Amino acid sequence: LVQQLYTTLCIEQHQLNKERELIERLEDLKEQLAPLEKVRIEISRKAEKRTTL
Amino acid sequence: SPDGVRVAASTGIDLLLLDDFKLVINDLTYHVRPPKRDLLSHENAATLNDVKTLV
Repeated sequence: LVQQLYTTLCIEQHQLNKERELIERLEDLKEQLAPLEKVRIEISRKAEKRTTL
Repeated sequence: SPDGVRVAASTGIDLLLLDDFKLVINDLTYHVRPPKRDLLSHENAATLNDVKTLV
């Protein structure tokens, strides 16, 4: 039954669709980060130069 | 229930909201029609309902 239930509900497709959503949402999280990444990596590099001094 | 049958004092709301149901106040029969939100093939719903008990 569950196997008949399985195929008859395109669950395998939904399973992929589930993950495919997540990996996409993560990309969004990376996308918001890239702009504000470079600005800190300076303030890191800057606050590092003033420290290694 | 949509007919003379009355629901218990324990049926879960979602189990009730599955379909229409008349709600009776002290002197009136308000006739609720909740929004249809089952969202599952009845046969498939059945073959799952078959599983649940069978388990």
